[PDB]
Amino acid sequence: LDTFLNSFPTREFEDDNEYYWDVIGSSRRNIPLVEARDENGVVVAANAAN
Amino acid sequence: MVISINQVRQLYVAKALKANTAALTTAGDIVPKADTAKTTLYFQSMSPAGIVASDKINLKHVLYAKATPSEALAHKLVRYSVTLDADVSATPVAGQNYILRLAFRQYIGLSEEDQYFKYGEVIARSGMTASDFYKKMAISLAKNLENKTESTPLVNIYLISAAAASTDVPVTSATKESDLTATDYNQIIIEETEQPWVLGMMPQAFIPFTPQFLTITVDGEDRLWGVATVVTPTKTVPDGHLIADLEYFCMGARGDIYRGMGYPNIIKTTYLVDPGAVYDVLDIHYFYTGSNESVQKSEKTITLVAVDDGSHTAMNALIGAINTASGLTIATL
Amino acid sequence: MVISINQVRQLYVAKALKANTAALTTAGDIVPKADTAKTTLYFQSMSPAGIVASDKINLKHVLYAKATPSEALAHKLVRYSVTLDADVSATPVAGQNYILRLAFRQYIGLSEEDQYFKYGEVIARSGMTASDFYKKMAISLAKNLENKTESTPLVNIYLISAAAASTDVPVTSATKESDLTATDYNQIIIEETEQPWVLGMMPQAFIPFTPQFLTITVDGEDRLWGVATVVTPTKTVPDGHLIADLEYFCMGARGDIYRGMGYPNIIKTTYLVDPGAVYDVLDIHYFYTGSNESVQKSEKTITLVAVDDGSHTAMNALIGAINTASGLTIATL
Amino acid sequence: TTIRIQHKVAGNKLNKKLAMGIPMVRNLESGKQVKDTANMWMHYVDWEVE
Amino acid sequence: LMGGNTQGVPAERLQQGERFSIEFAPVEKELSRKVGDVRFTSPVSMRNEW
Amino acid sequence: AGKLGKFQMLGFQHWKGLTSDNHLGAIFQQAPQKATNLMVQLLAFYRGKS
Repeated sequence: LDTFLNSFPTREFEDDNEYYWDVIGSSRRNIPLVEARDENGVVVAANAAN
Repeated sequence: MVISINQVRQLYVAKALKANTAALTTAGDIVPKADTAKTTLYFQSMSPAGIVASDKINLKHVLYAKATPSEALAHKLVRYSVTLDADVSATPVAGQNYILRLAFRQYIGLSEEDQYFKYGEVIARSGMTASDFYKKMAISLAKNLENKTESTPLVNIYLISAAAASTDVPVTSATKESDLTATDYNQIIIEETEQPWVLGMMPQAFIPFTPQFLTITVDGEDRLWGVATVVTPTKTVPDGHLIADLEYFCMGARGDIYRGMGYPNIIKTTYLVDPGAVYDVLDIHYFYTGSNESVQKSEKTITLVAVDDGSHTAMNALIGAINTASGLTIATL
Repeated sequence: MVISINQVRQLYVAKALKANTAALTTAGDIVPKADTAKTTLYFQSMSPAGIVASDKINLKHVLYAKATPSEALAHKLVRYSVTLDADVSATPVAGQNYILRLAFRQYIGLSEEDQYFKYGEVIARSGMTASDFYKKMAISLAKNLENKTESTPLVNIYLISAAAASTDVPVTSATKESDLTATDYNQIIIEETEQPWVLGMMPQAFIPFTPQFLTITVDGEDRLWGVATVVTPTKTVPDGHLIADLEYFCMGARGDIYRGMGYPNIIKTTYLVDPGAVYDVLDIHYFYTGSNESVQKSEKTITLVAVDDGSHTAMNALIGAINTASGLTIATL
Repeated sequence: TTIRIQHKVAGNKLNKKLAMGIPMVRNLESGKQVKDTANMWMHYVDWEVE
Repeated sequence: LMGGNTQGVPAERLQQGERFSIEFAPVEKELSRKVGDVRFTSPVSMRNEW
Repeated sequence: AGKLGKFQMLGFQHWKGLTSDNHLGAIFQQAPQKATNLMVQLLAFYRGKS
C-alpha cells in the first residue's frame, strides 16, 4: 500500500484550513416539458387526438 | 435560481390577510388597497422591519392577472416500468447475462453532453422464473444505484406484484432476496429522485434517465429482453423548495443585491417563506405608460405567494379581496 | 453572541419527543437514549439532513444538570420614576429653567467610557402646575429621546395619573399637550428599550442610563429639583433572541465554523430556533476522564432548549424522559 | 430565408465591473464553459450575441 | 466578602443594574492553585450608498 | 444537475435575456467595496493608563 500511495503526487498546503476549487462545466442544453395544453387550457393525455 | 424578468419581478408574501392598514402587526401580513374609483391598486405588506407598500398598479394597464395552485408547480417524479418482452421470451433464458443499463442525461455538468451510465446485471438459471429475475435484477440495481457511496441520489428501485398491482414494495441496497417473499412480481419501476437543494446556491434540478437494455442470445439471435415504458407518476416534489428561491431572487430588487459577498459586512435579509410548505401563486402583469411622447411601456410583475394547505382557502380569500377592491375578475382556484 | 465555554458546549433543539429512534420523522425530534444499566446517556436528534446523536454522557461523570425557565432569561427593562423634590419645592419655580439630563453609559462602543447625554429642558412659569410641568418635561424628552431621526432607540417615556397610579401613558414625539388631558400627573417614567438584534452579528445588548439634574435657584441658592428613583420593571425582553444566537454559536462545534466566510463557497447550516418564540433551557455539565494516567478532566456541556407553552410542558416531559432513562433528578420547573 | 435576433440591456451595464465571486464563464460553440478574466459585462454579452 | 467584612452587604447593593468590575486574582503564598483568565473584543463596520 | 462530491456548494445558474444587477448578484459578481483610507476610531477620552 505504501508503494500504491507513492504512485500519487503530494501537495504542500499552508495550514489545516478547509480549501475549495472552481469546477467548470458545460453549456449546451435542451429544456424539458411539463405539459401541453389546448387553445382552451386543457391538457393532453397521451391518448388524445393530434 | 436566476429567473428571467420582464423588466422586473417583485414578490410579496401573504401569511395573513387583513382589512386595514391598522391591522398589520405581524410580518407577512398583507392587505390590498384601491381607491373607490378603482383606478389604482397597491399592496401593504408588513415587512420584518415595518410596514411597506407595493408599486402602484394602474388598473387599466393590467395585462394578465392569474393564480396558480400548489399542484401545478410540483414536479412529478417520472417513472418507467421494466419487464420481459414476451416476444423474445416471457421467462429468463438460462445462461444469459441480463445487463440492464440506465443512462443518465443531465448529470453534473448541466447538459446532455454530460452523460453517466449505471448498470445492473443478472445471469439466468434453469428454474429462474420471471418473479425471481425481477427481484434479483432489482437487488442488483439497488446495490449499484442506491449507493450512499454515490455523490447523488439517482433513482429509486421498487417492485410490484400482480396481487397488489399498485402497492410498490421498495428495494434498497439493504434488502435481500429473503425480504422479498412474494412469488408474483411483474415489473421493476424506477423513479427519479429529488436532489439536494440550497436557496441561492443550489437550484432545484433533476437527472433524467432511460433504461436501455443490452442483447441476449436466444436462438442464435441477438435480442433485447426488456421494454421500458413510462407509467403515470404517483409522487411529486412540492413547491416550497422553489418559491423559497423565487423570493430569494425577487427580494434583491426590493432590497440588497449583495445577498452575502463580504460576509461580515452585509445587510442580512429575512425571508418569510418556509421552504418546507406549499404555496399557491398569484401573478399580476402590468405596465407603466408615460405622457405625450413617452409611450414606451415598462412592464412589471407583482407575484404573491399564499400558503394553501388542503383547499386553496387563503389565496381564494385574497382573490375575493382584490376583486372587490379593484373590480377585477381574477378566477378563484 | 460569542460566549465562554468550559472546553465545549453543544445545543440540541427539542421540538418534539418521540420515545423511539424509529419515530424520528422530522427535524427537531429528539429522544434520550440510555441503557437499562444506566451508565451512558445520549440524545438521538433528527437533523435537517438525517439522524444524528450527541456525545455519550457517563452518568458517573455528570457535574450539574439543571433546567432554566424562559422568565429567568427575560431581561427586565430598568425604569426610573423621576419626580420633583418636595423638599426644594413641591411645585415648579416661577421663572426657572429645569434641564433634565440622561447620561447614557454604554453607547455605540462597548466601554463604560462611551458616554452619551440627552437633555429635556422646561422653563417654568408663574401659575404652572406640577402635572403641567411633567407634561412639558415628558414631551421635551420625547422630542429628544423618542424621535424618529435617532440612530438607535434609547428610552421609553411615560406618564402616570394619580387616578390610575399603575397605567403608564405613552408620550411619543408626535404627542402634544392637547392629547394629554389630565391634571393629576405624578411622575415621569423613563424605561429601558430593547436594542436591535441580528443573528450572529448583533447580540442582544442594552444601553443603560441614569437621570441627572441641573441646579436651580430656589431662594438664592443653587439646588436640585428632582429625585430619580428605580421602580419595579414591568416589561421584559423575551428569550427568543438569545437562544437563536446560542444555536448560531453552538452549532459550529458540531459542524461548520465558516458560517459565511467564502460567500459563494460556503456550507449553509439550517437552524431550528425561531427568534419569535420563548424556550426553556436545560444544561448538563459532565466530563471524560482517561485511564491509568489520563485523569485530566474534559468538562463538557449538552444544552437542550424547548418552547414554553406557558406552563413548561415540553421541557417537563423532556425532564421526565431523561430522569426515567438515566435515574437522574432534574427538578422539573 | 431570413432571421432576426436581439438582446436588451439596461444602460448601467456600460462599464460595469464584476466582483468575480465565482469565476466568470464564456460559453463556447463546443458547449464547453471556459474561465475568463474579463471583468466587464458587455464582453460576455457581445460573445453570446454573436 | 473579602476586605474584613463581617457585617455583610446590604441588598441595596445587590439589585438589578449594579455594575461590577474586575479587581485582581489574589492567591496564597504557598500551595496556591490556578486562578484568573483573559478576555477579548471585536470591532464593527458601517456602510453607505449612492 | 447533481453533486459531484458531497461538498459541492453551488449549482449551475442560468437565465435568458434581460440581465439586471440582482441577476449579477445572484451569481456572485456584485460586491461591496472596502474603503481602506476610511476608518472610524470612536471618540472618547480614554482614562486607562491613569
